[PDB]
Amino acid sequence: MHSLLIAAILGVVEGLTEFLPVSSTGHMIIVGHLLGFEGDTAKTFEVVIQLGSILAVVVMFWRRLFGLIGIHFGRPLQHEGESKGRLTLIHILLGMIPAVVLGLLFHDTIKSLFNPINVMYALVVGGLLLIAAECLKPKEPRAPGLDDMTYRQAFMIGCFQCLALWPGFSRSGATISGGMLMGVSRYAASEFSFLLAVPMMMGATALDLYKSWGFLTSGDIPMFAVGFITAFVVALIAIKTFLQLIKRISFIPFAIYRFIVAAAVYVVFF
Ligand SMILES: CCCCCCCC/C=C\CCCCCCCC(=O)OC[C@H](O)CO
Ligand SMILES: CCCCCCCC/C=C\CCCCCCCC(=O)OC[C@H](O)CO
Ligand SMILES: CCCCCCCC/C=C\CCCCCCCC(=O)OC[C@H](O)CO
Ligand SMILES: CCCCCCCC/C=C\CCCCCCCC(=O)OC[C@H](O)CO
Ligand SMILES: CCCCCCCC/C=C\CCCCCCCC(=O)OC[C@H](O)CO
Ligand SMILES: CCCCCCCC/C=C\CCCCCCCC(=O)OC[C@H](O)CO
Repeated sequence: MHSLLIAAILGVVEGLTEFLPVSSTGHMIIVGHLLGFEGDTAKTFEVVIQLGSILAVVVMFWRRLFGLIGIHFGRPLQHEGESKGRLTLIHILLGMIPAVVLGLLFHDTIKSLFNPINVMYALVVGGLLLIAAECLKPKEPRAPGLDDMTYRQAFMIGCFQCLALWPGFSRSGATISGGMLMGVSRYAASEFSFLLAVPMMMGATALDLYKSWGFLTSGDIPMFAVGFITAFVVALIAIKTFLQLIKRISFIPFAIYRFIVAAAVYVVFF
């Protein structure tokens, strides 16, 4: 079926690009345009399949996330770091505060000024930031592992997450870049970005799904579902492959890829 095929394709796109630093939103406006799936219900279907990508992070970091909110299951938590420190909820809170504050003050201002030309610029500037992070990061990470991160790095990553309010910038791209610039290794900054994404995207999805509840009907449920679980499965593959890959390559190829996507935005919309 046309509808379910679209849901699977967009689910694959969402699951691949939500946690790679390449702007799921940038890919979604392109693919949704090439499939004819563009209206108000499409912009809420894409909010719903973002819950699928979240769930993949929740599943992969299950024991870590529950431990952060004070629920520890049996075996002690796997320690990832060179120090005796442990990532805490304060790290997560500090990483949330800046984008939460700026998001609440400017979310409506950003949404009403949406445009594919802005996503194109965000794809380029975000790619340039990734390049700058790779070029300017210290030779020796200050936080090689997730549990080595400081309140200060977490808060600075939180400040960089405000760049994600710019559509097309890639929440993951902004936070990993800011993390790398603060001396967090690629791997640990990627993990922290994914953990941070759980409260950020769950709050953002609940907010946009509430404001857009009027569009939905009973007939969208079968399509909204197939995209959810496609995004979930693909994100599960993507996160696991990305974390294995980012130990061996840099973000230079992702930054260059974003330049290609930005050109694709221009040729598809202009
Ligand atoms: C949904 C639209 C498509 C999804 C968008 C995908 C974005 C991928 C872009 C750039 C990644 C390039 C780097 C990843 C490719 C590396 C392949 C590889 O094999 O690198 C291993 C190397 O040998 C080291 O060990
Ligand atoms: C498509 C529209 C996109 C619009 C936005 C694009 C604007 C580009 C801005 C800056 C790029 C050039 C950056 C300048 C590079 C400086 C390099 C440097 O300073 O070198 C120091 C060196 O590392 C000492 O060791
Ligand atoms: C070769 C095939 C085509 C390749 C694409 C065309 C090349 C120019 C395109 C985009 C600008 C890339 C900007 C590169 C910025 C520096 C890259 C780099 O060497 O990173 C430094 C390193 O990580 C620390 O020393
Ligand atoms: C907030 C929005 C984001 C805006 C993003 C603008 C993009 C700037 C473009 C290129 C900068 C690249 C600078 C590269 C300078 C290289 C310096 C260097 O060589 O490294 C020094 C030292 O080794 C390090 O620890
Ligand atoms: C870490 C992972 C790095 C590896 C990188 C992942 C490689 C994924 C490659 C292709 C998937 C994209 C397939 C889905 C997009 C194609 C469908 C599409 O674009 O729809 C256009 C439509 O058909 C026109 O009418
Ligand atoms: C229509 C849309 C098409 C979009 C097209 C994309 C535009 C790419 C822009 C700038 C890339 C060049 C800026 C890279 C400059 C960084 C080089 C640098 O900073 O040097 C590395 C450092 O010295 C290491 O030691």
